[PDB]
Amino acid sequence: IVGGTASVRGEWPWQVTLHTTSPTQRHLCGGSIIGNQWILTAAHCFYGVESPKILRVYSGILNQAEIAEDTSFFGVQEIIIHDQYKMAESGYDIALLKLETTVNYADSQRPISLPSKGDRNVIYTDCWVTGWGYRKLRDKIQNTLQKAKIPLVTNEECQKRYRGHKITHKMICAGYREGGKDACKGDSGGPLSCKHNEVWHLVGITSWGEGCAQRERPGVYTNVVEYVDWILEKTQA
Ligand SMILES: *[C@](=O)([C]([C][C][C][N]C([N])=[N])[N]C(=O)[C]N1C(=O)C([N])=[C]N=C1C1=[C][C]=[C]C([C])=[C]1)C1=N[C]=[C]S1
Repeated sequence: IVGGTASVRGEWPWQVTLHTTSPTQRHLCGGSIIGNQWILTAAHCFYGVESPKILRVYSGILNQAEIAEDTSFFGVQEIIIHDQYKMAESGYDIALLKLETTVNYADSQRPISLPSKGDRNVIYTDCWVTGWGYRKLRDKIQNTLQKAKIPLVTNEECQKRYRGHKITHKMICAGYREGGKDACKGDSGGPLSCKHNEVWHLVGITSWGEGCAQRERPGVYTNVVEYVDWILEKTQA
């Protein structure tokens, strides 16, 4: 996260850090708890991943330092990538992780509500992007979960900032015309929490962007609401 600040412990209980154990354990991507056994994240986060066996999901984490060999974690039983996904920049950057065991909800870990179709007209004025990603280009995973408030921008406005790309309605962007605050390498799969009516909503999933926090280069996110039907279909046994 660029231009952000340290999060308060438990402030974003749906945020999880997804690790890979190969070759050695390290943070790979962010993710959001949306069910007792489901993590919603980015599909482009599994590039080079042949098996869910090397994945580990940690919930209720603030500092990566809390993660040691003796720290409990959730195994991943199955990785579900949207069948239309090809690459982050083309859209459909959405994936579901089915955990091997269920998450016991607590103040440190609980699920975030998915947006409803009857909310595409809602004016989210209080949105935040969170993660352990870079604070800039060519950096490294940060220890303390970072947070940054960032305004959503219209699709028409985002398209202007990304000529050469096709910003569809299944994407949503956010950022400052002047840059300064934004997601970065490592925040991928992270949630884009929007506070609307004393209630948090998973509006987007950190997907891509040109560089990090550059001026006139909004972060691009998966427009979650466009996938509630997909999410329902894939999570029902
Ligand atoms: C991510 O967290 C990053 C976050 C980048 C978001 N940046 C801004 N300014 N909002 N995601 C990517 O690197 C995804 N990505 C791109 O954004 C671009 N421009 C080109 N390629 C990719 C990409 C696609 C598939 C696989 C990879 C490794 C990169 C991370 N996601 C994985 C590691 S860090």
